[PDB]
Amino acid sequence: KYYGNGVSCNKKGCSVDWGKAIGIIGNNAAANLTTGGKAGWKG
Repeated sequence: KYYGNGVSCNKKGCSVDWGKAIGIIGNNAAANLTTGGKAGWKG
């Protein structure tokens, strides 16, 4: 599985680096708080 935040897993095992992804979410939500931008998301 590949989420897209630095994750790796095929057969041997997984090693999702749960450290950098957290920094990407903080900004993602920050855009919803400021409400200063448009977006055609699914919703």
